[PDB]
Order: sequence, then structure tokens, then C-alpha cells
Amino acid sequence: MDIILGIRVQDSVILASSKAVTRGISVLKDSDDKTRQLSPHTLMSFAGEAGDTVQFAEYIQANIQLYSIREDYELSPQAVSSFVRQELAKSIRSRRPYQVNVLIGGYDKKKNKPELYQIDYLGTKVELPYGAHGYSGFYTFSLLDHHYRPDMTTEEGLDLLKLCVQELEKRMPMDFKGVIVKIVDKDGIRQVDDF
Amino acid sequence: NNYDGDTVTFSPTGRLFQVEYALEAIKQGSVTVGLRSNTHAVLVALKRNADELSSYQKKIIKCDEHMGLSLAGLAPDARVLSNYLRQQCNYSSLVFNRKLAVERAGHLLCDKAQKNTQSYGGRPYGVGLLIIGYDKSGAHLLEFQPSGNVTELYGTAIGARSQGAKTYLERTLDTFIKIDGNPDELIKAGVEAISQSLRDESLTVDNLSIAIVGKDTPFTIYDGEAVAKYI
Amino acid sequence: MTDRYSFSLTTFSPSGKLGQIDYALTAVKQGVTSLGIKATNGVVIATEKKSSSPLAMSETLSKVSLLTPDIGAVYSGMGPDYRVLVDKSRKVAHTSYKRIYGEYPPTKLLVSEVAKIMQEATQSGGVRPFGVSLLIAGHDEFNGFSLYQVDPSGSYFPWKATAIGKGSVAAKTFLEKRWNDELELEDAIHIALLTLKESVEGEFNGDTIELAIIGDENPDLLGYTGIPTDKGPRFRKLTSQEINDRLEAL
Amino acid sequence: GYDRHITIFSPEGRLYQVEYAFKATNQTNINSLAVRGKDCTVVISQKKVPDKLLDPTTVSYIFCISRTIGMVVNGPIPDARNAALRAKAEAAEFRYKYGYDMPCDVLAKRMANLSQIYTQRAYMRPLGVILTFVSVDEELGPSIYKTDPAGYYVGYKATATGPKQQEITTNLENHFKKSKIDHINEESWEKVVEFAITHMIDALGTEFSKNDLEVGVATKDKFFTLSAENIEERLVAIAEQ
Amino acid sequence: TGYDLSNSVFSPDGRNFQVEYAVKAVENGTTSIGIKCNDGVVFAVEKLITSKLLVPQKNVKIQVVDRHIGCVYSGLIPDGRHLVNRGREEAASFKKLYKTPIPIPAFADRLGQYVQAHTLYNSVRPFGVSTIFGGVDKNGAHLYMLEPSGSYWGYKGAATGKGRQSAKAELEKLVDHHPEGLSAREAVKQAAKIIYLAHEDNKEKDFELEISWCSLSETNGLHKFVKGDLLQEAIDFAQKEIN
Amino acid sequence: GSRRYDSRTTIFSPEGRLYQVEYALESISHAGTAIGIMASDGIVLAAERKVTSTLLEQDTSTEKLYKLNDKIAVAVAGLTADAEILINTARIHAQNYLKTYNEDIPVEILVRRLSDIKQGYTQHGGLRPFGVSFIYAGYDDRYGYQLYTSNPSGNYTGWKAISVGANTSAAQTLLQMDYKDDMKVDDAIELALKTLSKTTDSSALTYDRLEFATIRKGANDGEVYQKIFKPQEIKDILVKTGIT
Amino acid sequence: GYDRALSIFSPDGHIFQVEYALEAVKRGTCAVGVKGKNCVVLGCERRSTLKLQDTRITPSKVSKIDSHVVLSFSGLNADSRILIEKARVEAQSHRLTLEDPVTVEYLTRYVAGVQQRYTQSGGVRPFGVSTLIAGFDPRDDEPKLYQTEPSGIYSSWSAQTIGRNSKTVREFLEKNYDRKEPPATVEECVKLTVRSLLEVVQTGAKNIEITVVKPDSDIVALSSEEINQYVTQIEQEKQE
Amino acid sequence: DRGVSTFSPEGRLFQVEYSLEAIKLGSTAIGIATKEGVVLGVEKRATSPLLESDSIEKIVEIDRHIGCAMSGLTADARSMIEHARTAAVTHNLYYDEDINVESLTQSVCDLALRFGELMSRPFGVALLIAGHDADDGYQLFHAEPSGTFYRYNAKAIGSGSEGAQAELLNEWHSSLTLKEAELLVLKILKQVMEEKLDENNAQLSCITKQDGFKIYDNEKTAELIKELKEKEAAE
Amino acid sequence: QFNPYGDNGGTILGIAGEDFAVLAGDTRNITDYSINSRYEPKVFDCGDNIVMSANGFAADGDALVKRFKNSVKWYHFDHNDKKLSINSAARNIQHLLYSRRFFPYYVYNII
Ligand SMILES: [Cl-]
Ligand SMILES: [Mg+2]
Ligand SMILES: [Mg+2]
Repeated sequence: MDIILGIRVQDSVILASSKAVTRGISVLKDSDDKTRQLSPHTLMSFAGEAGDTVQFAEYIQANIQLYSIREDYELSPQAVSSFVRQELAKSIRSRRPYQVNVLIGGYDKKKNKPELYQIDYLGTKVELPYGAHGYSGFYTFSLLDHHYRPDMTTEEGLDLLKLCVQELEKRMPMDFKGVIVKIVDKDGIRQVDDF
Repeated sequence: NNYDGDTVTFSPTGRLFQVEYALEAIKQGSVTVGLRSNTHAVLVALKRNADELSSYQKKIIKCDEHMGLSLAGLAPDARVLSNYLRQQCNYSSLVFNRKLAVERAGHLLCDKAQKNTQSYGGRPYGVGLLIIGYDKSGAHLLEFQPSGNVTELYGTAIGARSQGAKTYLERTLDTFIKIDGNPDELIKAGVEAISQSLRDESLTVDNLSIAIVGKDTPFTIYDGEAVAKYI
Repeated sequence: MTDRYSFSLTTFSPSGKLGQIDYALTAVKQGVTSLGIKATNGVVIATEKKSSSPLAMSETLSKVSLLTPDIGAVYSGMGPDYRVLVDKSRKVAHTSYKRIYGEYPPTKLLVSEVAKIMQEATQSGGVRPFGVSLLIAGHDEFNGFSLYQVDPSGSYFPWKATAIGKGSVAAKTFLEKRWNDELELEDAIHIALLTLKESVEGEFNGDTIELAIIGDENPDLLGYTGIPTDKGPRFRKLTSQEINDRLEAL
Repeated sequence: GYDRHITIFSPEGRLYQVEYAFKATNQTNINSLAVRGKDCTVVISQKKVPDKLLDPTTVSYIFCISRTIGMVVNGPIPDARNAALRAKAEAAEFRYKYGYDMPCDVLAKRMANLSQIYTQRAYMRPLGVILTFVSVDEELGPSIYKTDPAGYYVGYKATATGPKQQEITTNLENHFKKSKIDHINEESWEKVVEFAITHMIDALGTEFSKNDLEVGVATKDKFFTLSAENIEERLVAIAEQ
Repeated sequence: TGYDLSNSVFSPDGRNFQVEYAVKAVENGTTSIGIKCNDGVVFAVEKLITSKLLVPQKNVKIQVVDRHIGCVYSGLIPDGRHLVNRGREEAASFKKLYKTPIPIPAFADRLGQYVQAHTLYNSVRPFGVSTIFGGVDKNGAHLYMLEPSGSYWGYKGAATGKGRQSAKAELEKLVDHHPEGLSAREAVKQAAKIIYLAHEDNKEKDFELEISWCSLSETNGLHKFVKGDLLQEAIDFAQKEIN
Repeated sequence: GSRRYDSRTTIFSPEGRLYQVEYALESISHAGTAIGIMASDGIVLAAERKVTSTLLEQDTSTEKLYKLNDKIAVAVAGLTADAEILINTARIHAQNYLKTYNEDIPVEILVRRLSDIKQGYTQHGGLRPFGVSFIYAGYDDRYGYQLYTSNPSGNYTGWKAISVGANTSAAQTLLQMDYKDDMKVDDAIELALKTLSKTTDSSALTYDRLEFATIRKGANDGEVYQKIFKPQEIKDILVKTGIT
Repeated sequence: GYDRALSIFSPDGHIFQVEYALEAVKRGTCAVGVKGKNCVVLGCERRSTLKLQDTRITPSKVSKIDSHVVLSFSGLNADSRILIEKARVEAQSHRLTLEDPVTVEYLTRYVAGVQQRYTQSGGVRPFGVSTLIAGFDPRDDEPKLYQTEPSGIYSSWSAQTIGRNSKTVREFLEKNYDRKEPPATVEECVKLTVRSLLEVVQTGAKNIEITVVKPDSDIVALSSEEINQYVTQIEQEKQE
Repeated sequence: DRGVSTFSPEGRLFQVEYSLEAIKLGSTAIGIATKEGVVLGVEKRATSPLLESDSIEKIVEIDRHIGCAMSGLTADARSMIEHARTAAVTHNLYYDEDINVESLTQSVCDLALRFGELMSRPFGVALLIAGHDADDGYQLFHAEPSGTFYRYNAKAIGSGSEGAQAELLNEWHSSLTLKEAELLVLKILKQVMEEKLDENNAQLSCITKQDGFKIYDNEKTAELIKELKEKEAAE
Repeated sequence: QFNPYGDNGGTILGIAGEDFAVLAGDTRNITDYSINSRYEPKVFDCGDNIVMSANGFAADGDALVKRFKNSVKWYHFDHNDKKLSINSAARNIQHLLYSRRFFPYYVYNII
């Protein structure tokens, strides 16, 4: 799929992901949710080759849910991100690699800190205040470099995110049909229904 | 005694007891008769039922258009061995465009049964078979024992009380061999032969099973009212 | 065919004993006496060359074996079992260490690998335990000199000095009286020869005794010159003449 | 008492199956002898053809393992041939892998290791044979190395194997006690064979015809067996002095 | 005790009782023989006629390996067939790699090693047959006999089965009275006689004679069955000698 | 065939017990006693070497106490060779976890893994079980200080104080008597040594017949330190507590 | 591989290894399951021979298989871990392939199938474990309670007990539990579960564990003090 | 000990004969074939009153035209049923048709003797396989762990089998209706059962060409039980 | 490079009547511009009143027919000499063809 954005503010992580799905020359769906809840305080968005994205995300989801039941304990966002990276680093040297890029947004309940991890299909992990995959960063990083502060509120984070989407909508040739926005904080995961 | 725990153990007199016990299962089985002339070969089998509500266990199995057998002992083992014959008959046709010789079919059964008598873990086959067929060298009748021994005969019988039918055929040898170009008379001789092994019970319509193969006759099985003619 | 013995031949009895290990230790007890003594600047290992026939050339049968340039071994018990263990011990020193780290393993880790092989023969399917106890002497840079015993169970213990086999009980008592922490290598060789004389019945000379040391580096035995850091093996087998010279001052 | 059926330890620390394999060694009732010369190694063995229907040329317990290595066996012929075929295969594989002819002592060790495995692994039985390997090695010179069912092996100045091994052993012991050397001081192999036969005659106390013996000779770069007529020539020379 | 319950177990004697019990099965079987002649070999076997219902000349016992080797055996017939099937595989792979047909001594060891292998493990049973075999190769004629232990030797004459002693005695006479040798056609006649003389040990049931031969002159070094007039001529010679 | 010689190591008795597991436990009861005591500010591991010799090199010797990683250690009771097989597996498992999640392995997860391996040998494979009982002493940021034990059955349980090996019945009674929840490491050290001194089959408890170790947060600030005691250090703590 | 047939028929038509596995269950601590009108409660015995135990970290007797299903057991503790792990893996595998969580009946059928497989597979012995599996199916308010055993048979129960002295507590449940009117509330259901264990347990201190499972993935474990209040109220009514 | 695939001196496989003893201990199952359909009935036999009897599933659907009843170690039947269902639907995939009852039974019986040292022992359960096809019509088969299967007009298996079979000997005739067969199964079940027969501890089922395989409701069976009581009291 | 496929030409034609059916095909076999045979049968009686022709690459066509004829034989063995209906034969052939989805039978089949 096309565009996935992420931003870590003071007390939460915000993920924005496009709604479009295209086969051939036709847009089959304009309300697709490119994300899976890995645990109550960990969300993963994804983008890459057709089919591989969902299969990979659901496979990761199943493994983390299995861990949660076995230990009766939620893994830290850092631990989950490391598990995901290893699976992708394992995948890249397989017969047929999984062509999937992800952002992992989580709230660490132990440290009381939001955390955003960017991982590409090769297994390249980086912790960031804000991140993106593909061409999305080419348009948005200049705005984020300018406006971003670490003490921003969730509402200020959403306003800066709106500005990023507006820039994408102006200068990108592709129509990605807007974005679904989700917030990850101490209370869990919720969706912003109006954006 | 101490040497009958498995098939891999000779007794002090050089006997294989597990094979002999497998041979015993054949004697418990229902009687079946085989005989041939120069033109045709016939199988006759006495089918057995569990009770009056039950059906009569089938005894004869077709292997190819020109070959088939009758069984006596463990029926599932006959299904395995007949399936193997079906495959071998079929391998000969598909690869060599050649109908499998009855003698070679016997050699293949012998070798398959033998492997089970020399290795640990497995067991001998618990069934005896009478194979009939018509190939390029005329009509044939074989007797298979799960020891591995296969024997070509003019006529024979296996199962419970089989000695009576075997004696009859030994007397009638010169007569029934000459029954050429007459299937009904050859079957009559087989039905009369199997009758020598009967006690108390007699041949009824759903009791008797007959099969025949010959020069211009594919292997066909007769059951039900089709054998009422011969009762 | 196929190895159909996939089950253990060594099992716990009601009393908690592992019978085959105990019986293996009994086989070690019947074996010829061998010993090891550790000095401040070296280690010595020794045993009797019990020749089966005088027509047999006892030089061809080596009871004391080089495992690495700085590690040697001797045994008590079943010779053939020892021979194959030496073959495996030599190989495992390369495959599980030298081909990875580019240097020979330290004494304690090679012992650990040998021990593992002997433990597996005590638990794996369709095999009996090894019928030997090993004494492994060696040197390495960070641990210095060391002496280890390895039993049929796979258990191993470090020793200052010890003995195994026929007259081990008497030999260990003899060593307790003579051993101290200030012994030089020559003093340890002397004590080794004294201790070993008690267990030997017949002839006692350089041709009937097998003795090796772990000591100073031997550049003369290296086989090449030009690399300063390569100074030669510390393992050296004493000659028949070298033993006899020390038997005159006995 | 299943500790006597397979190769596991008895309470005494013994392997009874190995001990019983040693007893099978003498089932043929044949005695063998091996000695070393200056340039050669000689091995002799009794030959017994009881049945007149047998082809005596095919009755043999001496084997040509490689061009340089010869092997005499003490034990039943099936196990003997089993060991012979394996030794031949191992000798050939060695030359292919390492680029030089397998030494006599190295082959002996290899076959001894294989025998050791049969004493430790339960599913494999020991071979009821004693294998005596002979050659003129390019490094060690004349060589005699002997293997048994225990997996034991060692080099020998001379050796003997069979029911009456002790009588032959002591006879050889007494000779080497006089001469005070590790070999037969003789130039030609013909005279070393004569020595071997003579000392077997003295030890066993029996006379030999040409068909009663079997002889193998190892020289530099070849091992070969003697024919009946070659042995007869040897027996004539012994009788004439 | 218990040493005879499992194959590949040495008794305190140093014996393998299971192999010795396999020999008992061989001794129980019908008589078979082999005769080495001037330029080849002759094989003959006793076939017991259990019943009149047996088709004459159909239940063939002697088997060919490759085109130049004949095999006959006494004891458990299926075990013999298994051994010949292996022999045919061994002969095929030899010819495949080396081009030339397998020499008889080479072939003899292939069977020997295979039979011996079935005395090494308790997971297999020893062979219940003694096999007499041989033929003609580049070095001439060869006759062999192979026992359940894997033991085999070369022979001038060979015999096994229930009437082996009677046969052996007759074979020993031929060796003594013919040091210069015996012809192929003579060996066929003598083979018939010996089987008839050996039939006194199985005298209850009547029997059928079966003979085969390989000869450099008479069969071009190929294995063939003795048929028709030559077979009847041998039967007549045999019947004349017993009377 | 081979069936004749199979002991059948993985079967139930008529009473529903596993023969080999029970006999393995009988073996372990003759092994040197090992004790573990958990306190609020650390864990103590104490263990008795079996009838030693004067010629045994003690300072380089290790038969009882092993290090699995920086946070977790174990005390052994039973066959040392069997224990080393399992220890090396546990060391690998801890490193696999660290490589995967980039965090030190939680104590229980490591314990469960080893106990599952032991369980397998009682249910399948036809092999004898490991004649070993472990005391696991460890720390992680979820449950803090933890003591566990596992035995040849593959069953594991958590403890405040526990003993394995010889005289566990007597040793557990003494621990149950003097142990309290608000106890500290220095007190637990004293309890461990006093318990061994009374339960020991030897005439007197000395430094050369002991292995000792502590896991303390007594490290500079929020972190954990493992201390495997040296022979001279065991001699000093024996004098301090007033045993020698 | 080790292929030995350990579970086999005897002349009288019994598989002794499976029957001896039931004896291991008889030795295990008592477990009880009671389903009310809108809930299920799982009670478990803890033998008080083991004191100085760390109850924080000691493996709990009741295990969550998924967010809506739980599993308790009686018998060999080590054996139970293998069934629980397999069950947990299958639960996630079902969600991944069918996009619905397992039903309680399905999960039970899987666990029972594993137990059965170990009664006619070579080289393995049966599980010395019987299980009680309880929960609520997705989008369903009808309580579910099943039992399994080493042989591999399973069935549904209004109330059931397994383990040592289970004969006694089953006797209690058979006369006290009414099908026409089951425990209407959570209190009544827990009270009946505690009462049943008090017939066998000994002391009502730390020896009783209770786990309440309600619809829509609502699972909680009661504490010592909460259970102790039930123990107090029961005996005070009994003194009359 | 001894081999799993060992023959006795009488020529029987020990393990197969011992599995038959386990089947004799099982709960009673009865089948009756008529020209209007085949009826299958079973004894549930709950071990306790707290056990919810409706969860006892001893009658099972294999296909729309084939049903199955079991007796013995019922846990062993699950893999046999799974194989039967797979075989039935797989044949429908390959040949676009219903599978013959005999062919289905043969496929199940092929598993029977696949044991040795494959599974470690024979199955400890017998099956009554009832169904209908166009070629041979309404059929009832009895599948044993020996690998043998007999066709039956009527058959009983389980603990009260020989007593029930003797009763089926007298009662069965070729002109039986479906209703008559239903009452006849209930009659014989009531005779051999320990506890008193009712709709909760006994279950009925049938297979007809029109409606296919159907398990009867407890309300429907209850009426047939009441109809039975009245007709027995009628004379 | 080795090309495992070929083209043997030919043409076939099937027409269904009310109570009958025909299956026709020419008898010419060819490679490129050469004639192999002027009479090489292409339409076969496969048993059970079914006729079949696999047109395209003769080697694959002969193998398919040979396999189906075999399938008919085993259908009789396994299902009590039951007649194989035309619809059941069609479905069976679908599975024979798809067994080589990744190395196809290069034929256009008609029954
Ligand atoms: Cl080697
Ligand atoms: Mg990246
Ligand atoms: Mg062995």
C-alpha cells in the first residue's frame, strides 16, 4: 500500500495510514484500515506488496497475543519491535521474502513513555520522534523538522499531522483517499473518527 | 514355545512358528476349490456368514481381465495382496503393453510374502490364495501360501475340510483336464469337488460363489441367482 | 537392519544407582595404575607400560597421548575405549574451538568437551558407557598449569595430584604426604617415579614406564623458525634414557 | 542375565560377548605365524583341506589387501572375508583421499577402531577374528600389526595366533633372547620363509608337506602369496641341511 | 542359557546357535547337487511330487543369474529366491560399471557377504538355505556351495539337503576314478544317477528330476536347462544303474 | 529383536507413578545438600561438596554452583555431568531470548524451558531421565528476587526458602522454623550456613567442604551483582557467623 | 526413532497404561468446576504440605488458554504444561485461519484429541492428567464446562470434580446442585464451589483457589481474604 | 515382552482379539435396515446425573446419505469419523457424486490393520455404518478393528449384543416399516439397558433417501417411547 | 535449449444430439511441414460408453488418455463395477489435468 505516517508526542504516539486499495487501474476500496493491534498498548501500521502486508501483520499479531496469554504480561514496545525486526531480518534472506514496511507505535507502561519504531522490509530498525515509509518522508519530514517539539500535546500532534497530510494531498500525484488516524497512550488505543 | 514370539526366530529344529501359526489361520477359513482344463480355469468358493441377518463374506477377487484369485484366511491380507497383483498386472500393461504371465504373478507374490518372514517388527500374511488365469501359454492355476511357497497345479483346494475336495480332484484328474470348450461342465466338476468338503450345510443360492476365465472368456464372477443353475 | 536400539541401556535401579556406570568404574579399578602430579612450573603424568607379550613392541602402544601442543592425557581401564576418545578429543579441539577462535582450547574446556562425549554414552540409545578414567594435564595462558580427572559418568574434578586404577588408594595416600605448593617440576617427576614403583611388580625402567610432562615451551620441537610469538609445544614425552637417568638419583 | 547377550558391562566390568568372540577365533583349528627379516616380512599359516570334494586352491585365510599390505586371519571364513573386504575398501579410500599408500599400522588402527565400535554399540556384534597385518612400510620398514575383537592392536617383532599360539610364541621368544635383535638377520626372503617354517615345525612338532602350508611374503612395494611349488622348493632346502 | 533365542549372539562356545538352527531347515529340504566337469558345471535337484495334481515340468527350482551362472538350493525355497534376486542385482551392477560379466569367484563373494550380513544383527533372521552355484568365466569353470553362516568354498563336487551323505559318497567316487577329468555329457548322466541314488532318503513320495548345465563346448558358456531327449537319456541311464 | 532388552523408561506403575523419575529422586537424595534462601534485598545459595580430599584443587573447582547469566544462577544436586548438559542448554536459551527481544530473560521463562526438557524425557524417547534437581536463584524487573526448584519429573515450584539433595526433610523443618518474611541477606547467609551445619553428615562444617553464592542489589545503584564466594571468603564468613 | 508400543490391549480388553494414567490423576490435588446461570467457577486445592512457598511466582492451577477460556487440571503438573501450551497455540491458530476465537467445545475436542493420540502412538505414554475446560463462546451468554481424561473421551457437565477425594465432593455436588435452578448469582456459585471443597480440603486458609469466569472475556481470580470471607460465613451457618 | 502383530497358536492376532473384549464392555448400539430406511439407536450411559447427557455424541453424521453409531472406546472413533468424512467429501470432489456405502466402509476398514512397531495398537471401537445409495439401496454395515466388515439386515453391538442379536433374529422381516423399526430398536434397547430407558439416556436416528441422515430430537423420541409402552400394554 | 513440447496438428469435433453423441477427428499426424502418418487414430473408446480425444501434443494426449482409461479400470475395482457416468468422468479428468498445473498437458480434450 501507499502512505503510513507516525509521530511521538509528550504522552502518546499517533499513527496515520492511507485508506486506498488499488488493483489494476481501479480503486477497489477507500476505507481500508492498514493496522493491527498487537497488544492493548501496542499498535502496528504496515505498507508494502499486495497480500504480504496483512499476512505478516496477522502473523506478528498472533505471536504477540500468544506471548501475552502464556506469561499473563504485556511485552514492552521495545521488545515487540525487536521481535518484529528479527522476523524481517530472517525474511529478507528467505526463498521469497515478505515485502513489508512497518511502524510500531506503543506506550511503555513501565517507563510511562510513548515510543515509535520504524522498521523496513530489510529489518532496519530505528527509534524516532516521527517517521514514515516510502516517498511519504520526502514531502513531510521538512514540516516535521520545522514544527516538532518533544513536549507537544496530542492535539498539537494532530494539527501538525493535518499539515503533513495537506502537503501530501497537494504535491503527491497519487490519490490515497485520506487517512485513518489512531492514538496510542496510557489508556490504550483509540481511533479519531473525524479527520 | 520360546521361539514363537516373532518371525525373526528359528526353533531348534529349524522351524518358523509365526509362519506356521499364519498357516493355521488358513485352515480355519472357509473352503475354496480351484481347477482347470486346457481351455478354461475355474474357481469355486464356499462363502461364510456371521449369522442369518448377515451377508456372506466375498471370497473371490478380480485382478485383471485375464487373472484373479480366491481367498481363505484373513480377508484384509487378501485385499493387500490382490491390490499388489492389480498394480503389477497394470504395470506390465502400461509399460510393456503386455499381459502379466500367471507364473510371474506367482513369483511376485512369493517374494512379497517372503520379506515379511525374515524381518523384525512385521508379520507374515495370514491368508492363502488360489490364483487362476489365461495367458499366452494357456490356462493356469496357482496355490499361494504365506510362507512364500507358490505352486502351479491342475487342481487344488484350501480351507477347512479341504482334504475331501483335494482327494476327489486327485481321482478325477484325467477327466476334468479333458473338458475343453465346455465351461458349464468344468464348473460342474468344481461344484461336485467342493461338495466333498461339506458337512451339515449344503450349497444354497447366496452361499455359493463361482469364477471362470478362458480362451475367449474374461475373468467374471458369478453370485446370487447366476449360480442357481449349478445347484 | 537399522540400529533399532534407540532406548537407553543405562537406567536407574530402585536404589538410585546407575548400574552401567558403576560397572564401568569397576573395569577402571582392574586397570593398570596411572597418576598425575602438578608442580609450580609444570605438570607430570605417568603410567606403567603393561606389555601383553615380550614379542610385542611396547613403543608402538602409546598410553600417554598428545591432545593439543599444551595438553596431554593418560588413562586407566580399557585401552581401546581410550584410543577412540583421544581421536574424538583431538578432533573436537579443532571443530568446536580452533576453527572458531584460531587458537587451541584451554585445558578446562577441552576436558568439558571430553566429559560431554562420555556423558552422552551414559544416556544415549544403544550404547554402553566408556570403560575408562582419564587424567588430563595441560597449560594455558590465563589459567596456568592444571590437572583434571574424568570418569565414565562424565564427571570431572581438578586435582593438585592424584592416581587412578589398580593401586590408586595406596598411591593417593603416598602423594598426600609428599605433595606441597612449592614443588618444582623435577621434584614432581621424582615423586611420580617413587609413587609408581609401589604399584609395579616386575621390571621398573624407561622401557616399562611411560611418562610425559607439561612444562616450558619447546622451540626445538616446533619444526620452524621466524615467528616470535610461536615458541613451541609445552607437552613433552620423556625418552627411555631420560627416565633411566632419574632412576639412578632415586 | 542379558548382560551376556549384548555388549554391555557385567558386574565384574567385563564384556562377555567380546570374550566369546575371542573363543570363536580358534574354531578353524589353524595356527599362524609372522616374522620380520631385514628387507621383508613373512607370514605362514597351516592349511587344512579335510574334504576331498573341495577345490584346494580356493581354501585360503591369507588376503591381499593392497599392493603393499597383506593380511592373515584367525577365525571363521565369513567374518574373515567381511574384514578383508572392508580393509580393501579402506586402503583404497585412503590412497584416493590422502595421495599416498595406506601404512600397515594405520590400517590396523582403523580396523581396530571399527572393532571397538562393535564392543560399545549394541546392535552390532563383534567379528570372531584376529587380523594380522603385514608389510614393508616405506617409513617404518618391516611391520607386523595385529587386531582382535576387543579393539586392541599393537606392533610386533614377531607373532603367532591360534590354538597352539603359546608354544609358537615361546619358541620365538627363546630365539630372540639368543640373537638379541628385533628381526631375522637374513638377506633373502626365501631364507626368512625357511626360518618361519622350521620354527613352526619345532614348536608344533609336526612335519609339513607342500599342501599343508600357506605362505605370504611382503617386500618393498609388493605383497604376494607363494604357490604350492614355491613352498615345495622351500621344504626341500630345509630337509637338505 | 538364552543364547539361542537371538541372532548374532555368541554362546560361551563362540557359536551362533541361530545359524546352526537355520542349517536344520536346510537338512530338512530336498536333495540338490553340483558337479564340476572339464569345461563347465552341471546342476541337478530332487523335486518331490507331493500330489498327482502337480503339473509336470512347471514348478522350476533351478534359477539362472545373468546368462552364465546357475543357482540351485535346498531348504526354505523363498529364502533361496530372495538370495537369487539379490545375486541378479549384484551381477547387474557389476556388468553396468565394469562391462564384463561377473566372474564366478566375484559373484560368490557378493552372495557370501550378503548372507554373512544376516548373521550380524538380531533384527534379521539367517538364511534357511544352502546354495550350490557356479558357471563359466574368462578363467574357466567354477563350482561353489554357500551355507547359512555365509561360509563358502570352491568344489569339485557339491551336495546338500536330506540326501547329502549318500550324494557326497557318490561324488567322492567320481573324483577318485576320474583324476584327468569328466566330460559335460558324462556329468549330466552322473548327476541323474546321484539324484536317483540320493532319493532313497526321500523314498516315500516319488519325484521329478531336473537338470541344468553350463559348458564352454556344449552350451557356449551359457546356462541352459537339460530338456527332451538329453534329459530322457539321463533318466534312462539313472534307472538302469539303480536296477 | 531389540525389544527383549528395552527397560521401558517412560511408563506408569500400577499406582500411577513414573518408575525412573522416582528412582532418579532416590539418587538425588544421596547428593550433597543445597540450600536457597530468598530475602527482601537479595538471595543466598549455599551448597555442600561431597566427601572431598585434601589433594582436590578447590579454588578452580565447581561442582555445585553454576552461572546461567548475569542475573540468574543455579545450585545442583545429583549427577554433575547430567547437570552440565542442561546448564549449557539454559545458557543458550537465555542468549536466544536476549537476541530476540533485546531484554534479559525473565527467570520463570528460563525455568519453565528447562523443566519442559526434563518432562520430555519422562514421556517420550525411551531414554533415562536427567538425575538432577536444580535450585534457581535469579532476578528480573517483573517479580524481583525469585527462588525456584525443578526435579527429574519436570515439575517446578517457587519458594521463599528451600533445600534439595540429602536431608531435605530435616533441612526444610529448620528453615521453616527460623525464616521470616522481613529477613535480610546477611541474616539469610547465617541461616543457610547454620542449617547445613546441623544437617551435614560430616563431623564438622569447614570452608573446603562448601560452595557459596549471593545475588545482591548491593551493587552500585539500581543493578544486580552475582558473587561466587572464593575459598578464603567462605572461610571468613564461617568465622563471622561463629561456626568455626 | 523410539517406536515401542507402550499403550496396548490386555487379554481382558484393558489398556493398562491409560488406566494407570487415571491413577496419577487420582493422586493429584482436587479440582472442581461449577457453572451458574450467568457464570462458571473453577475451584482448586493447594496441598499444605508445601509451606515456605512463594505464591507470587508458583505456577497457578488455573490457566488461561485464551481471553475467554480457562483450563484447570488434576494429575502430573509437568504433563499439564504440554497440553496447555498446545491448546494455547491452537487457540491462536484458529483465530488466524478462521477469524473467530475457538468455542469451548472445539478447544476441549482438540485437547481431548491430543490425549487420545498419546494412547495409540508409538514410543509415548499417555498424559497423566484430567482437565476441566470452562468459558463462554464468542457472543454467547450460555456457560460452558467440559471435562477430559487420559483416554481422550470428553463430555459436558453442569458441575464436576476431579483429583484426590473427588468421589466425596462429587457426592456433595450431586445432592446440592439443582439443574432446574442453578446458582443464579456469582456469590451463590462461588459459595457452592467453596462449600464443596471444604468437604475435602482440611483448612480453609491458603489451600483453596477460586477463579470466576463471566461472559465477554471477564475473568478474575479471587484473593485470600475474599475466599476467607466465604469460609467464615459457611461455618457460622453450620454451627446450628 | 511380545510383538504387537503376533499370531496366536490358533491363528488369530492377539491384539485384535483383545480389542474385541474392550468393545464388549462398551454401551449398546443397535441398527435395523428396512426398505423405507435404516434406523440407528444407542445407549448413552451417563456415569453421573450431573453429566449433561445431550453432549454424549455416540451417533454421528458422515455424509448426508451416510450415518454412523459407535460402541467401545469411543475416543478412538474420532479419527475414524474424520477419515470417513474426508473420504466421503474427497470422492465427491473427484467424481461429482455420492460415494457408495460399501466403498466408504471399506475405506474406514483399511485403517484397522495399519498398526505395528503407523499407530501402535488397533482401534478399541466397533462402528455401525448405515446409509443409502442408488446402486444397492438402504444398507447397514458392521466395521470391526480386524479390518473385516459384514453387511447386516439388523445388528447389535456392545455389552448387551448377544441378547439383543437373538431378539433381532426373531423380530426382523423383509417387510418392516420405518415406524416399526424405530419401536423395535427402542424395545430391544429397553430390554438390555441397566437403567430405565427414556429420551435422555437413549438416542434414535435414521437415514432416508428423501431427508437424508437425521438425529432424532428428545421430544420426538419421547413420543415413540410413549407409543411403545401403550402397544406393549395392549396385549 | 530443450523444448519439451511439440505440435502434432489435427482437429477434433464433438456434437451432442437428443439421444446420441458424436466425436470426430482427422487421422493425420504432423511435425512442422512433414507428415508422420496418414492414419494415426486420435479418438478412443475408453469404456463405459465414453469416447475421448486429446488434441495438440500427441505425447501428452496419449498419456492423458492412457491415464483416464486406467482411472476407469480402478473405478470398477474400488466401487463394485459401477458404471462411470459422463459427468463423473469429466470431473475426474479435471483433476488429472490440474495435477500438472505447472507443467501442463499441452492438449485440448473432449469427451
Ligand atoms: Cl577411525
Ligand atoms: Mg527504516
Ligand atoms: Mg555389540
